[PDB]
Amino acid sequence: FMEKLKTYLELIRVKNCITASIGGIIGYLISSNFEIDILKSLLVFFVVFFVCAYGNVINDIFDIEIDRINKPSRPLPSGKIKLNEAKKFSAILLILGLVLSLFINIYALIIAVINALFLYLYAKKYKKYKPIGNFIIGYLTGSVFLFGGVAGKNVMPVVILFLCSLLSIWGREIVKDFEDMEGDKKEGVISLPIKYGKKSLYFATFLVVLAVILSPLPYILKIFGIWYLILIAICDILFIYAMALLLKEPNKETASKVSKFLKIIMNIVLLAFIVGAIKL
Ligand SMILES: CCCCCCCC/C=C/CCCCCCCCOC(=O)[C@H](O)CO
Ligand SMILES: CCCCCCCC/C=C\CCCCCCCCOC(=O)[C@H](O)CO
Ligand SMILES: CCCCCCCC/C=C\CCCCCCCCOC(=O)[C@H](O)CO
Ligand code: DMA
Ligand code: DMA
Ligand SMILES: [Mg+2]
Repeated sequence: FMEKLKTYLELIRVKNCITASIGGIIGYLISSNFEIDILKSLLVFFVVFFVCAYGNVINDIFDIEIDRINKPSRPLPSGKIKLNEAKKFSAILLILGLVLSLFINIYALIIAVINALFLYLYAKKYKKYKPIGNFIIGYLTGSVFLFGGVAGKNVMPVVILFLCSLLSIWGREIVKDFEDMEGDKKEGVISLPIKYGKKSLYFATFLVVLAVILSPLPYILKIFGIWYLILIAICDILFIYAMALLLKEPNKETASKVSKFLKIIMNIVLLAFIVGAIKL
């Protein structure tokens, strides 16, 4: 049972879940202004943990045949865990997450249910269909924060963080798809750069631009101060510059570089929200 527990932790991808759970705490810290309550923290950490665990397991169930070719070392294609054992496990992880979220509030259950439907549908069909998949990737990453946010007293700064993450991650996903265009085409993957070419990069720019318009709101609404405003300013200008370069040079090389830059900037924006939250 020492080896079996290691196999079940490999199936859920325990590192990815803890990463998502920390994201959920981050959101709760901002919302409560670091005035953290241990009982609410334990609910937030584990609801995100089990909803994330369910998603990773449901992903492996629908990918058992695909994984048999690419990376057969995974728990399901290697035969370490039976398909039925995985299906019963994902059901248990799901009930745990949903029942636990009832003890937070109505908003937490709504996010829990919406995440659960998106995770199942993404694993089932929207992983291959990027126009909807790119939205899902954006929404789910942002929802992690919003989940911790709805548990705290001031959700407004976490609402802006969720909206900005969704828009910028969705945009960056189309940018990644423009770089992976040649590979995706010879795999039966439908994406905006495959259907529209360079035109899609204007929609990726639009999503980044809309995120930039919403970014000074915690300052304007008198929630966050000067350090947020300065960190956001550098990042907003760098975002508009990054997309401007890609629109001027719409190639695989530039798309690859802009994709790396946007990930760094997104991490500084997260730091700016944490820094802004330190109001004590
Ligand atoms: C990351 C790069 C950006 C550069 C950082 C810019 C931040 C500037 C912040 C200004 C506020 C000053 C806080 C320091 C108070 C310490 C002296 C207070 O005196 C003391 O040490 C007392 O004994 C404490 O009780
Ligand atoms: C591989 C080393 C890991 C050891 C973990 C350290 C434990 C420290 C804290 C308490 C353990 C959790 C509570 C016990 C749950 C089930 C006990 C019921 O007992 C058992 O699980 C059976 O005795 C197993 O045969
Ligand atoms: C590859 C992506 C990495 C970029 C991320 C930028 C982080 C933005 C946050 C603020 C940095 C604080 C400024 C202090 C550095 C000194 C300026 C020295 O800098 C300058 O004046 C010239 O830029 C030097 O060439
Ligand atoms: C960030 C994101 C899009 C979450 C979906 O989880 P997944 O099951 O697709 O993730 P992974 O491929 O890491 O198992
Ligand atoms: C404001 C903002 C975009 C938040 C941070 O996102 P992240 O660090 O989770 O981004 P990713 O992991 O998708 O690069
Ligand atoms: Mg991502």
